[PDB]
Amino acid sequence: FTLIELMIVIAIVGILAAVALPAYQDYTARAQVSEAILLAEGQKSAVTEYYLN
Amino acid sequence: FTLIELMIVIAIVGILAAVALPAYQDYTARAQVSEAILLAEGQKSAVTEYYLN
Repeated sequence: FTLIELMIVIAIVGILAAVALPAYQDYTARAQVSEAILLAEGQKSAVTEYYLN
Repeated sequence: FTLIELMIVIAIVGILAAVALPAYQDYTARAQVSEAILLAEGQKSAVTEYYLN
């Protein structure tokens, strides 16, 4: 008879999270890799010097 | 969503080393030659004397 505004809007936020799930999941991974890269670098110094010397 | 400050600054130090690479590599060579020159000299004495005598 009535109450569908609460039911649909709770189910659009539910599906909104499902659509926002893979975006945050590669943005996220892509973020965790960007650090492996920062940890890898800064060690270029040692390696560069060792090679040139 | 976020983490690009760590990713770019690890990648600017990486490219900074690549730009600082040829500068240290001729400054370096130019330094190793400046010695071949010092080792060559100081032997001028012997040679000069031998010639004048």
